[PDB]
Amino acid sequence: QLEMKVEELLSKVYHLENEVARLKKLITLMQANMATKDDLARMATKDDIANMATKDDIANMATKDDIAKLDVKIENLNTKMKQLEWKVEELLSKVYHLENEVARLKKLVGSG
Amino acid sequence: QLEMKVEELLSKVYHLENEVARLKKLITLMQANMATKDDLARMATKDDIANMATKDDIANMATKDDIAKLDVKIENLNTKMKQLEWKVEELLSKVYHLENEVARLKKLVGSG
Amino acid sequence: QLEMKVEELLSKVYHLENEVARLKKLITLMQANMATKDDLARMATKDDIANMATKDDIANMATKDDIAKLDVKIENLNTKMKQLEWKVEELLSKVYHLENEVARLKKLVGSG
Repeated sequence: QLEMKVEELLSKVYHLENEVARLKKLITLMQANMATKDDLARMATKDDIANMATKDDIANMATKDDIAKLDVKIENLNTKMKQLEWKVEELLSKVYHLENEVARLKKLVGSG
Repeated sequence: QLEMKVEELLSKVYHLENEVARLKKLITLMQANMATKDDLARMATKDDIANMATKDDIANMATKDDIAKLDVKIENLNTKMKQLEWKVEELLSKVYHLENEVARLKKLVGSG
Repeated sequence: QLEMKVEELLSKVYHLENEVARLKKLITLMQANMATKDDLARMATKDDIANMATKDDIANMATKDDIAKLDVKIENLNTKMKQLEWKVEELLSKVYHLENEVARLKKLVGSG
């Protein structure tokens, strides 16, 4: 009777020893595979990327090279404009002298 | 006496059985709720976003459509410039012929 | 004999009590340090940043201020162009009247 209880206890303690050993095995496997709070500290949050620009946001982005190409076109038009200005100035001068010459001729010819 | 110790052991083993059972329950709950190393492998790090562009970085971005609109303005100025060039050429020609006509008249009139 | 087994069981149960206590300590430390599924839900994934624009992507970005500066250059060329147009118009008029005056003089002078 007492002896039965002791036998029962021997069996139950051996089974507990094994249950404890298996829990240790499991906890070990868990620790090797667990992400930690430190791990989380190295990670980007959703909030960290809430103001992220995407490749689609910039798909139509102009570049500094686009600006430089336009600036070249503008400088070349400025040079052409100056060249025309100079020719107009030469002509303005020639027209003024022609007007003077014609005035003199009209004085000299009168009614003919 | 022996019997007391056996009773003590019976109680202590039943309590251990329950403690072990509760630990199993807890470990189960932990495994269902644990983030894993594989989970971490799918996540973005802080380092991964260190060179991220933001929506504020691009708030003043020019576009390809801004460049196209300027280019249209530049092409239209080029056409206007050519039109003026052509009219200046016509005038240069007319001034040259007037100069010739006036020269001939001055020869024919002399001092009047 | 029975007494030996009981002594053995007493020792083994005390050691189990301590093993269980140490497992509880460990599990506690694990729970305090574990990242959770909720934690993972707050984190950015690699997939979330797959379309991220970088600071290098925008290193050559033109700005709205670059566009405004070109537009000023273009407006100023437009004004210069108009000014030249007006002077050409004045000259066209003067050339037309000179042509008329010279025609009249040629009629009046004839062969001289």
